[PDB]
Amino acid sequence: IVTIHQEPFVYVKPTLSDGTCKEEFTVNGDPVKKVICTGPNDTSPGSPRHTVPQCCYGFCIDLLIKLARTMNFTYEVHLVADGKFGTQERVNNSNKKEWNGMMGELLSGQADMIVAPLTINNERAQYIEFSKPFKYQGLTILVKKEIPRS
Amino acid sequence: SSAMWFSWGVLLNSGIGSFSARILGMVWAGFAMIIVASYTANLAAFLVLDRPEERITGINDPRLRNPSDKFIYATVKQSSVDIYFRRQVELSTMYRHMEKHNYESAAEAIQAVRDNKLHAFIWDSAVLEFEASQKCDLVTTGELFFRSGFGIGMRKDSPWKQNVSLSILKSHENGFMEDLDKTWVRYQENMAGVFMLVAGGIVAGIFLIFIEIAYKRH
Amino acid sequence: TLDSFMQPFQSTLWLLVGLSVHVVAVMLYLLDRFSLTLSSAMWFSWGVLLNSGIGSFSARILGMVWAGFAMIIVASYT
Amino acid sequence: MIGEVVYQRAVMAVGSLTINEERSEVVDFSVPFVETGISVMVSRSVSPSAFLEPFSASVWVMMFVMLLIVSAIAVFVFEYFSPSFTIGKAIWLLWGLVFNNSVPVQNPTTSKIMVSVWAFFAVIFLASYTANLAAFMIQDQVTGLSDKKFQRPHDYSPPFRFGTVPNGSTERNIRNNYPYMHQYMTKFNQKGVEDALVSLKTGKLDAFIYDAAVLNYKAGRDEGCKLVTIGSGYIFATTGYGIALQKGSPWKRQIDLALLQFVGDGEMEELETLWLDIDNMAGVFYMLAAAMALSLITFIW
Amino acid sequence: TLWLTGSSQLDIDNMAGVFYMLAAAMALSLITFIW
Amino acid sequence: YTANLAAFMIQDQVTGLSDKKFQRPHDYSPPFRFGTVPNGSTERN
Ligand SMILES: *[C@@H]1O[C@H](CO)[C@@H](O)[C@H](O)[C@H]1NC(C)=O
Ligand SMILES: *[C@@H]1O[C@H](CO)[C@@H](O)[C@H](O)[C@H]1NC(C)=O
Repeated sequence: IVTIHQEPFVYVKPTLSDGTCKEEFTVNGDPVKKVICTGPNDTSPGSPRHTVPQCCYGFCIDLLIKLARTMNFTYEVHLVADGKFGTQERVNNSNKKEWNGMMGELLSGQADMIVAPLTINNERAQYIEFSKPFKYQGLTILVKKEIPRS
Repeated sequence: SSAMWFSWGVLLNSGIGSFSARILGMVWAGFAMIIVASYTANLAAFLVLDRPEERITGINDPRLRNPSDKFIYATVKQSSVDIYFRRQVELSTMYRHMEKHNYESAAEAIQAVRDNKLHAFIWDSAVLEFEASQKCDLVTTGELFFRSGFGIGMRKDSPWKQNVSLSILKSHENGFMEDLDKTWVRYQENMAGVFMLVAGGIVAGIFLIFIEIAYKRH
Repeated sequence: TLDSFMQPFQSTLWLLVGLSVHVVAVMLYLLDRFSLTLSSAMWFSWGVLLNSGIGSFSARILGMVWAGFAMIIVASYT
Repeated sequence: MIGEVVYQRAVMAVGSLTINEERSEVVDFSVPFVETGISVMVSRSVSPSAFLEPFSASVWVMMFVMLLIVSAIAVFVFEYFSPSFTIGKAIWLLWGLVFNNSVPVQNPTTSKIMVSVWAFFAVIFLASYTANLAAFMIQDQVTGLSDKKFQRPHDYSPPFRFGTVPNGSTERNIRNNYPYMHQYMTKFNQKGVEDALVSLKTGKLDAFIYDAAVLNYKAGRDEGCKLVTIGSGYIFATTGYGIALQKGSPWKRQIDLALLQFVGDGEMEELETLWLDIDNMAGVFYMLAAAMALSLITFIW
Repeated sequence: TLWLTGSSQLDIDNMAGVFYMLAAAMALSLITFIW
Repeated sequence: YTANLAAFMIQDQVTGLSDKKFQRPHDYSPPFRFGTVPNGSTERN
């Protein structure tokens, strides 16, 4: 499994000296499921990338755990080396389309399944099959909100 | 000093207090009541005003369609939003300025927006509303556009696509998605300043002016 | 417009405020007895509410609660 | 329609049908193009208090004790100004300037200017509150199926009556999630959407449960906007419509691409647009309570 | 549609009213003094 | 009066080509100036 770093969906925190992370609980007291995940230390380009282990948890990992439990799967979560979703971008010899990022990793055979907040797109469907969408949403605009003052 | 005290009491209603004097008082009171009524009306009219800029209704706003240096907004990188903008050839003029404000990660773009570096940021509704709920200094504008869904990306040769779809449908039916949404996404001075200032000023003055008057008399 | 001078809906508030005036008036009269018979307190209430220059326990309550009642009524009117 | 598709009587089917667990296992659907789900329609009906805690100063403690503390300080200084009853008279001085209708104001120096400034502050506060109230008139109880009314319709003395349309998926959802509620609701079934809508409009049914898209359309088309959905975001399991196709058909592969091209080119938003008092009484009661408290204080004093 | 797209305060009138009312008050006071 | 003032506060010098300024700007103290782009329909009109 390959996942992208998204705070509302995939919380990423560094591991402790023992290779794990702190165990937390929700408001109701239910345990928070966490998995051992490997990803680059620095997302920015031109940096000493290292595949250090982290703990990634959230909605996407919970959905993956549920799917594995239902289908008797043994997943292995991985993080995007490029740190981007990846689309068709123009490169040297621009008369050529190549997929990068998570989509490129999936199409290169490195990845087997994508579980991430990725929208269904025509370009994505032309090369990658998608199941029924588990969450329906749109796009909005994020603007700084000053405190309402008279 | 009594005449000016009475005049101020007439102007500022706090009860502070031959023929020519009477008619002058009549005219002064009639003028003062009109003045205070007009001032109250003007203050009421002034208070009902949207000092912050109007919220973005959506993509149809000419402010977003027409790029400007005083209002810079862009996406994060070549994501699905970039593909959606590329497919629709209608906003290339703002696309030129959007291509100059890309960011490595969505979290970095959100942090820059919180630092007022970017006037606006276009991204998924769910992430933006989660950030707005968690961080009160950020708000979401725009009702709905480019509506889509989140799917489990799988290669074409995978034989469990139908099983994955059936499992997702069963999870939706059982309410597991609702429980996950509730657990993860569904999270939680001038007016005081003026009153504090006037209270402090009055409590200091009621003693300061009295001791000053006592010293002057002595 | 503005023809709803009395009340748009639930007009019983005009009688309720009059009942409040009556009860504070009789309370002031009782306090005066335990220390100005029928129309003094209501006239003072009208004067303090509708400004016209009109104006031991009875004096204290008159100086204390009439001001609050007048401020509440004028706030409601505004 | 599903039976028609299964029996090879049709190749494609678009009839606003929703995606269901037992439907995708017999026929193959495409990518959904419109968001829908299970929603509840309820009747739609200055209510917020003015000059109180909800109106302004949500803390509500310091602002309402400022007058008391400044009155106490005024009494103390008036007693100190010696070189009648100071406690029972100096309060009138402060309470005579908080509003501009006080006739008994006896202020025989610059303290007169100070009290004039205080009266100016008070009238500015009154004007600001009036203006805010002028702009504070622009304005759901089920809050989802988790409410006790849905779980216990008979808990209250008047029974809570819902509605549903059979030969559909909403009945399947309520059967698979709330069997007791499904059994209760089967006694109040409606043969069509129009009968349920008119019953809700006439008050026969407290609430109606059906597809989110149809419910929203009827709420928008309702005369007077007297019927509205349950807020926004409180929807049940969210699915799409799609198009029904026979399993193994070679048309779905391009159908999904065409639908994604339509939704990504803006060919859906245009189609969506084309096709779809109490405070015064509370203040009077609070003033009566304050009058009783002041009478008790005067009796103690 | 796409090609062709897009308080109040005490002004000088209040000062003029102040001047007029002051002049009227002075005239009335002078008339009463003469009378 | 307060309501009327609050309602009333919610609220062109040549009023067209028939103004005296266009016909004879020299009759006004300020030097009124108007221009147009040549080689167009406006000058012909
Ligand atoms: C899909 O689920 C069915 C159960 O109905 C099972 O028999 C089959 O092996 C599964 N296929 C895969 C690839 O997991
Ligand atoms: C279909 O709905 C009608 C009422 O609308 C009901 O009488 C009928 O029994 C339903 N069909 C089946 C097979 O139950």
